[PDB]
Amino acid sequence: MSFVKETVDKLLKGYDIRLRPDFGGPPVCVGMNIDIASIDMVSEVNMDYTLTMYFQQYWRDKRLAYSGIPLNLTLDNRVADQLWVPDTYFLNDKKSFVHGVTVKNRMIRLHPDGTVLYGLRITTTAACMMDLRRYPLDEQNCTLEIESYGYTTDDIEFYWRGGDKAVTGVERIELPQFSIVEHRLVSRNVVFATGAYPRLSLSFRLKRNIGYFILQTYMPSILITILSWVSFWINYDASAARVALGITTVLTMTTINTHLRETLPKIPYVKAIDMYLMGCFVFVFLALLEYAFVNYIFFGRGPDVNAIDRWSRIVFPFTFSLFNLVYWLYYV
Amino acid sequence: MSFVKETVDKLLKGYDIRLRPDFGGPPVCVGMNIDIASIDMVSEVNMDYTLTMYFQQYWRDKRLAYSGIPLNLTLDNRVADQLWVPDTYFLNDKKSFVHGVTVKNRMIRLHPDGTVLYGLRITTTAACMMDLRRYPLDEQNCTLEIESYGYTTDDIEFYWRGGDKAVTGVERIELPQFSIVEHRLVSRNVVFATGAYPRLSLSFRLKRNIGYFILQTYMPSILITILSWVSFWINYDASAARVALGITTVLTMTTINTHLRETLPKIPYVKAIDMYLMGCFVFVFLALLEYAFVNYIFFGRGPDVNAIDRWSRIVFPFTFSLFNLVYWLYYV
Amino acid sequence: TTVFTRILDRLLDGYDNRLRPGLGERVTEVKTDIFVTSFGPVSDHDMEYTIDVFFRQSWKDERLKFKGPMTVLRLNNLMASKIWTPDTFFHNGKKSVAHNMTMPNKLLRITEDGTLLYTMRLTVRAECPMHLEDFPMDAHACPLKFGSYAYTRAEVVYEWTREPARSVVVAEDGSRLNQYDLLGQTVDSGIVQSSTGEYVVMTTHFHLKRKIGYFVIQTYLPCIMTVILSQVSFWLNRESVPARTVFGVTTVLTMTTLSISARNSLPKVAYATAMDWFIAVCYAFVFSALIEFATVNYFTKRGYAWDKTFNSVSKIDRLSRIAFPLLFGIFNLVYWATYL
Amino acid sequence: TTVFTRILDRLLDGYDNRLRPGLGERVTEVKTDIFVTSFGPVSDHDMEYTIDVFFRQSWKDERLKFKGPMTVLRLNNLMASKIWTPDTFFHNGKKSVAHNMTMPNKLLRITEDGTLLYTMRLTVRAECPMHLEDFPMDAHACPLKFGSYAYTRAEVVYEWTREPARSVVVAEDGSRLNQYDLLGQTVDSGIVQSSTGEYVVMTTHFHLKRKIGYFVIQTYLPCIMTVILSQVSFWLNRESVPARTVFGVTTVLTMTTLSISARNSLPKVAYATAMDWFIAVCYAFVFSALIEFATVNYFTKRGYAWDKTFNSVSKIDRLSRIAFPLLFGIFNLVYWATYL
Amino acid sequence: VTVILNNLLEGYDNKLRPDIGVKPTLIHTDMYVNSIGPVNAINMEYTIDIFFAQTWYDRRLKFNSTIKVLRLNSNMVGKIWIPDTFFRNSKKADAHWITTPNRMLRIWNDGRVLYTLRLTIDAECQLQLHNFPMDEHSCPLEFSSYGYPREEIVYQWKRSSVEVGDTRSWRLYQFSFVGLRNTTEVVKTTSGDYVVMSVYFDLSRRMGYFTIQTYIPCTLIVVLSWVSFWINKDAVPARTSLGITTVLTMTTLSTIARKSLPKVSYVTAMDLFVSVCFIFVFSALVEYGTLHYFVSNRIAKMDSYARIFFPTAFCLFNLVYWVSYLYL
Amino acid sequence: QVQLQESGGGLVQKYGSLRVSCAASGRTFTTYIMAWFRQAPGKEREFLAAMDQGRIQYYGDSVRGRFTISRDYAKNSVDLQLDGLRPEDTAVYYCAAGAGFWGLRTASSYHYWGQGTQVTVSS
Ligand SMILES: *[C@@H]1O[C@H](CO)[C@@H](O[C@@H]2O[C@H](CO)[C@@H](O[C@@H]3O[C@H](CO[C@H]4O[C@H](CO[C@H]5O[C@H](CO)[C@@H](O)[C@H](O)[C@@H]5O)[C@@H](O)[C@H](O[C@H]5O[C@H](CO)[C@@H](O)[C@H](O)[C@@H]5O)[C@@H]4O)[C@@H](O)[C@H](O[C@H]4O[C@H](CO)[C@@H](O)[C@H](O)[C@@H]4O[C@H]4O[C@H](CO)[C@@H](O)[C@H](O)[C@@H]4O[C@H]4O[C@H](CO)[C@@H](O)[C@H](O)[C@@H]4O)[C@@H]3O)[C@H](O)[C@H]2NC(C)=O)[C@H](O)[C@H]1NC(C)=O
Ligand SMILES: CCCCCCCC(=O)OC[C@H](COP(=O)(O)O[C@@H]1[C@H](O)[C@H](O)[C@@H](OP(=O)(O)O)[C@H](OP(=O)(O)O)[C@H]1O)OC(=O)CCCCCCC
Ligand SMILES: CCCCCCCC(=O)OC[C@H](COP(=O)(O)O[C@@H]1[C@H](O)[C@H](O)[C@@H](OP(=O)(O)O)[C@H](OP(=O)(O)O)[C@H]1O)OC(=O)CCCCCCC
Ligand SMILES: *[C@@H]1O[C@H](CO)[C@@H](O[C@@H]2O[C@H](CO)[C@@H](O)[C@H](O)[C@H]2NC(C)=O)[C@H](O)[C@H]1NC(C)=O
Ligand SMILES: *[C@@H]1O[C@H](CO)[C@@H](O)[C@H](O)[C@H]1NC(C)=O
Ligand SMILES: [Cl-]
Ligand SMILES: [Cl-]
Ligand SMILES: [Cl-]
Repeated sequence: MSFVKETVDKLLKGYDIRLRPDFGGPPVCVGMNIDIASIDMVSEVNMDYTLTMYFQQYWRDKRLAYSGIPLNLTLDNRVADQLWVPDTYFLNDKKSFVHGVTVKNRMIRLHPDGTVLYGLRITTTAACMMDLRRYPLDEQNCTLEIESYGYTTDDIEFYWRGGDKAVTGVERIELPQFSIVEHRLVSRNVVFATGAYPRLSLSFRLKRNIGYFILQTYMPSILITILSWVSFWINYDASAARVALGITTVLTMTTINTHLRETLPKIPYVKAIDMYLMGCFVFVFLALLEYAFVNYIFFGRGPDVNAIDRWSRIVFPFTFSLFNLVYWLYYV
Repeated sequence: MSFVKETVDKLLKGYDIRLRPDFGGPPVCVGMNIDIASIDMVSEVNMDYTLTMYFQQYWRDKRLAYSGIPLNLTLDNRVADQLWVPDTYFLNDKKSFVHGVTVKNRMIRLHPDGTVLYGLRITTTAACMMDLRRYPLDEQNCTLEIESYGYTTDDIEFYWRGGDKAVTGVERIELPQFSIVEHRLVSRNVVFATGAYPRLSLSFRLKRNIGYFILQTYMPSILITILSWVSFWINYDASAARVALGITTVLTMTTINTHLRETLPKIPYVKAIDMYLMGCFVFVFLALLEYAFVNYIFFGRGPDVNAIDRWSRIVFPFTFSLFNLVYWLYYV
Repeated sequence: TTVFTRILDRLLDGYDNRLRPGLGERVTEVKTDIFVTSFGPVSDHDMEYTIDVFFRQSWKDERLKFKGPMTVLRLNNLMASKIWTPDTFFHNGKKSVAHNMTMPNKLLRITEDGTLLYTMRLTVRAECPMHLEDFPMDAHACPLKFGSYAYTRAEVVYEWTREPARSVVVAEDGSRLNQYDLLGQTVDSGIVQSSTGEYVVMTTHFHLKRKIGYFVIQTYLPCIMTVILSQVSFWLNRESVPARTVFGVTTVLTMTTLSISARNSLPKVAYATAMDWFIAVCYAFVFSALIEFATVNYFTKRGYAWDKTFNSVSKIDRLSRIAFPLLFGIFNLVYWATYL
Repeated sequence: TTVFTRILDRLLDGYDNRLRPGLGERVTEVKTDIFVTSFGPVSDHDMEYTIDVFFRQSWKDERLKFKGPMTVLRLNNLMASKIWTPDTFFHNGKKSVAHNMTMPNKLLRITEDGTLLYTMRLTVRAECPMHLEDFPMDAHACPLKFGSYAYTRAEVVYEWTREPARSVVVAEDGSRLNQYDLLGQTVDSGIVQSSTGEYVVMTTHFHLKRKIGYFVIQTYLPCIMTVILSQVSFWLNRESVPARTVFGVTTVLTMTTLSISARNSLPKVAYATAMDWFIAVCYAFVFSALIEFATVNYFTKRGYAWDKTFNSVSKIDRLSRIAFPLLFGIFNLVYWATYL
Repeated sequence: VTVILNNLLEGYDNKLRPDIGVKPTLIHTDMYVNSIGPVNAINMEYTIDIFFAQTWYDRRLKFNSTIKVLRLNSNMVGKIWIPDTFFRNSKKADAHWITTPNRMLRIWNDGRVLYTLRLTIDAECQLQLHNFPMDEHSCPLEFSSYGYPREEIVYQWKRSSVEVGDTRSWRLYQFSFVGLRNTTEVVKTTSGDYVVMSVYFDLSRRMGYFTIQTYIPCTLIVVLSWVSFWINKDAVPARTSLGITTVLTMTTLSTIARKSLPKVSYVTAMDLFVSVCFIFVFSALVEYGTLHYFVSNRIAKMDSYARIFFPTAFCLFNLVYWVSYLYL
Repeated sequence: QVQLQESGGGLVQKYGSLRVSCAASGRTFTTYIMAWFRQAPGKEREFLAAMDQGRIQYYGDSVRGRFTISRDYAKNSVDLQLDGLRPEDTAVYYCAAGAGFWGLRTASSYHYWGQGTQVTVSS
């Protein structure tokens, strides 16, 4: 320990954190691999997802090179504040923090050849704008931009260390509502007014599970559209019966549709779920108008009636069945 | 700037911030003026209001007196950590923060005679207990207590700098729901177990706007109450109509209170809006017992009926109109 | 690389970051530039909007002149705290965030002439006073005002780097707007007079326009269908008192529910929005569609229906089958042409 | 004031704030005084309460003696960090806040004898376990336990400054409770045994009584008026089957809605409250009313009403009009006298 | 003691773990569960408040004296080497700083260090919500060194590893604390092999609350629809209104049940019960529709069979339901 | 009905100073922007000054440093302190108040307009 103490003490003496490695020369290549702990919540209302990961950075700093110690020195994480580390930032994050119990979740592992391994445990709320025109049968593509703030491509270079295996742990993620179809890694350059900057992009193609929405939303909407057909087997004289039965279906369809928008942002377009609820409402509304037409013909035009009922008992179950065929094939 | 650099260095050389100005002598007179930016949100649920202001303090420190330079040295806000500042705090404040973008919102402006102008931009969520007995026709009085924590009246004195004109921007405030009738500036001493401390109180007399509540609860209560009278124009033998009409209005009156009780804290007393809803529910309930009385008479007491209907077609509209007149005159 | 270390030691030696450049000698001129990475969502309840920007500031500090191999020192954001930087704050900012994940999102570049570029990544929540009188067909000019907190106009003046219209740039991909459309922005400069002196204020007004698609689906259509639904009872025989009573009663109950939940998207303003008038008129139609039946039932002498003497079709019913649909259509043309 | 600078420089010269006063000589005795500036609201969902106190502590440190012009030094709270202070913590404290606007809300006073007074302004959120069996007619004794974290009773003991009843003072105007009433408090010391040793624990039980006013208006009155509403169907003719069925159906559903909404005001505990039994009984009366009409409709031979052979008023109706109102009144007397 | 403390920290390098080039640092851990907070099934989290105690030997902290133990507050904690123990399944974890940092540090003369601190942890406890609300869970709490692999830091329990309190002041409303077990393993990551210590708390849900809110109200709606069977035939506005209003009520009741669960794609036990209850209320309205049409245009005794089968079929389902889930 | 009545002066000797005023009625313009416009004969409306709710003053280039705008929020009025007048300043001065959409310098962004106080400068 006496010799290891001397080695670490002499490295930090004269070390200049204000200057990146090879300040006047070639860019310092920074390798990044991510181990994803879990994706917590994917909010359509807030248009963001919360992600926990073990963010690790790799770079060689010849100033931090030591010999005579055949070990990889895992220094206490309080030394990270005395060393140059890349100014990596996530462009599309809203709120982020590094966990700090029982200490700050950092690691510094020096290597004899001067390499620095820098692991951070970060919970990130990243912005993910979602196109909800096929909701809930939609596939979402949420990204995570990784960029250098102050260092241009002349100063720093980012690569996914390990290639396509740089990001791990995705296969273990179990979102309650979604399913991670795949992920991919993109390395490119982004140009701003202040120069060109390297960018790493991690993106997941989320696929929404339809199972929950079938029971909660789709199935009750179908049954109510069937109960509205019960009135077609009711005598036309039962005004207080069919109208009471007919109206309640109309009110429920309005209630179901207007109580579903609460859990969603105020997007100014019709989703796939809204198109279906509107489709059922039209059949339900015409079911109530079917009796209003019969009650008008029998009494208002008294001075055929049963034909409309028999005709309704076939076309209404047929058109709605036809409606499901067009709807589901167009969306699945 | 070389001369100015020397002068500021001399002020902070040997400067002891642990000791107030004139530590062994007369109390330091601290003048306070407030430039209110906005009043964010008044919540009855949390019994608090949020306030954003340009809080400023004034005091003369002879140790910070500089000659030769005819200018008022505005220094960087990081110099406030090296100067004595009053331990001013807000007694009824729950959650306060000084804004820190792009830097911490502070100003230190030394003046050659030794005066120190020390301004903060503060957002304060202060407690304001409310008397919701006359809600929503109520005037609230939300204050802001300003006090010194450690220094008694023997070591510090608080006065409003500029008298009644020490608080500005109140006229520019436009609360969507309330209306600032006036404001008062109070200077007084408060005795605790550890001595008497100076206190400044800034109080606002907010007045609620009844316009929103008329469109939200008062008008639907009236129309539903008017709706229940339609059963007075229906033949008594129409059981399925008058009962359904009467019962529905009874439910809605209870239902309307649901969309109103959740918007307020669980206070144990009766509000002025509850008095109206209880008043409307009595009429709606009686308009239903009027039919049950008629139905029992014609059927359970058969072996005048229309008299009760016609009598109720005038008494109920007249009594409810009288009920509003008594209610509104008392509360307005 | 001790050559560049000596330069940084030389610059900060005898450097007082408590004094602005040219203190007591001239006016410090700060040239600013804004790149909107994403214009965040607009909150109607809090009357605030979120913006995510690269706040670039440029100014000349002659104390930071150097001669070296490199003309521009692309330094670390740690160096920023050791150098005088302007104390820019946002006048209407509510609660802003200066991101520092994984490091402080700041850059500092010192060209050899002494010019400094000092850009930061900020998320700003700003107050946008909204006149919700034509809601939901309303547009707002949400401002974004900033200036020196401590230094007066005589000490620090702000300026736009490029032409004012070109010194605020919005990224095409970054637009976190759900129910609004960003028409554009006007860039301006002004002056404020506080109790502490004059202050130059840089302002940017973003011209948002609310998209009406959401409210048509969720509020206007249910109100329109309820009015049509209530008028279905005009085609029912008068001898069906229970049926037409349920028709009128349920629709009035429905309208009351819509009239209450329609305010949940707005702060409790004391005036009436353009949507409130539509609900009020729809309430008038649905309420009157039951008074119309309350009048037909008053003149329904018989109780048995057609299959003796039978009731005639109400003259009120025949007219209500035309006047009520017609007036509502006329009202719709007047209402929509007024606001669109 | 160079004289008082020398005194402070002398006091902290060689002061070791890692060692409690009288280390190895005696037991550091700390006198605790609490002034509750406001007793904050009580959150049953979190089973905790808020409280805003001037947490005062006094002890004696011989290293802090002086002979100066004045007998008490009212120093800035900065001095606290350089001086040993007790490591007091709240055993049931969930998430407390030490206030900082505009400076750290602390005071430190050193008398020439060596005694220190060190008060802090805190917003303590302490756990208050509750037994909601009698809800809402229930009372609670919310505790406030505190003591040293690191120092056992052989090193740091606590005692109240004045008499235990007169060491916790609640401000006369400082009550932020809405549905509770603060019925005084009891103050007691104690000893806690743990895996590291015995610790002195100061305890304070604030006695709260829930005010029943809110729940009578929102729960008991709607339930009572629902039971009365169902019994109206006992006064209707047996021939109006749809009208009386609507009565029973509506009231049963109304009871169900009141049942669920009532539980929304409480943590989802796994036992029935007192308010639950009242809802269950009120459900039984409403349910039995529709059971009664099911019997009346069963023994209804004819489907036409009196204005031939007409139906007679059911004997079940006559007793229902007397039994049901009387039994419900009996239950109310038994239920209310049971708790009140 | 002032002399002893200055001797220890002089020449002390807290960046280096004890025996950095010699042995793995053996760390003994003890946990005292002060309380277990509410179990949030929506976010799959639970809160726990503990007194986390770690013991290890640092030869640099050996002193020869007659006092034999140094008892210190949190001031000394930052001056010496402290294990970087974090919590792997932690979403949000906090220390306590009121009125001071809730930390304790004791140093014996032989170098043994005891470091106790108070923690509030929102550990991530993945829940298989099948059999809800008759489900049971075993919530884990993992911790390990963040940067020190198994060749540098080893964790080991003690004889009294986990100690629980009264278990009555705990905020376990829907669950009951039933079990507790401690494990140890080595998990391979990109940075190396790390020794992981995991505490398992066994929690079983109490079904009483959901019976009040869901099962009882749903059952009574099933009985409510049966009332239309005893209602005399030809009362079309009576039974039809009764039939539809139960289905409408069941839809609202179905939504309320899901409000306590995340939007999972698998059918929970409660959802099956509501789905079955939705069938009975639907069957009653269909039953009257079939009877009405045939009469208006043996089968006519369908009311008599309905008064027998429906009260019995629902009972038959209850026997199967309340056995496959409650037991087996 | 909202009224923006403008007072002040109509004639002034060259080199003098004038103080036009404008009192609003029927609506509080605390949250709006109150501005001053002038329209010389045979010319378009020229923006002069405007003060927002945050007391921020915007001036036209030709009148910067001469004309000072100042609102009285309590009295719901805006006053322009004309100074250093020239014969070229002879025009009709207008008082405007509006939200400021697309504007704050555009005459089409103000909804409420005043009547127009003629000002004449003679040498
Ligand atoms: C992005 O920017 C933000 C904003 O700048 C960064 O957030 C800051 O992060 C830093 C670094 O972690 C923090 O500094 C340390 O804080 C700890 C913890 O206390 C602070 O935080 C508490 C709450 O933290 C929780 O929430 C925050 C978010 O709100 C979260 O970030 C955090 O992880 C956690 O979840 C507060 O409650 C606490 O306030 C209390 O204490 C204040 C004084 O500290 C007081 O003013 C308040 O009124 C209140 O009572 C406080 O803000 C500190 O413990 C730590 O200080 C110790 O360690 C540093 C070295 O790291 C050392 O220099 C200090 O001197 C100190 O060490 C002394 O004390 C130790 C503990 O007793 C002891 O072990 C040491 O031995 C040492 O004692 C020795 O010296 C003293 C004299 O100094 C002597 O008396 C003794 O005898 C002995 O010899 C740091 O202050 C910031 O607090 C935090 N700020 C905010 C607003 O969050 C964020 O990290 C950035 N992110 C990135 C990615 O860059
Ligand atoms: C909210 C509007 C309220 C308007 C209230 C208006 C109240 C008002 O003035 O009603 C009178 C009358 C009602 O006539 P309506 O057709 O409703 O009722 C007939 C009328 O009573 C005849 O006199 C009866 O015949 P008779 O006696 O045996 O010969 C006939 O029965 P029968 O022949 O089967 O036996 C009844 O059905 O209305 C109008 O003439 C048009 C008014 C249009 C008004 C404007 C409508 C838009
Ligand atoms: C919840 C308890 C339920 C108990 C259910 C008990 C059900 C039960 O056993 O009912 C039988 C009978 C029905 O009473 P109810 O008056 O309703 O029925 C009359 C009865 O059937 C007569 O016999 C009929 O006349 P009759 O044959 O031609 O001469 C008469 O027809 P009509 O003359 O109109 O043409 C019917 O209306 O009620 C009792 O004996 C007192 C019950 C007191 C019950 C008191 C309950 C508090
Ligand atoms: C220090 O770390 C390096 C890098 O991880 C280790 O070198 C790797 O060792 C593994 C196992 O033998 C090989 O599969 C890799 O190919 C090596 N990589 C390189 C770049 O050499 C090294 O063994 C570690 N040192 C110690 C003492 O464990
Ligand atoms: C768990 O704790 C017990 C003591 O409670 C101990 O005997 C055992 O070794 C620990 N570890 C395992 C894996 O059981
Ligand atoms: Cl938006
Ligand atoms: Cl309370
Ligand atoms: Cl729980």
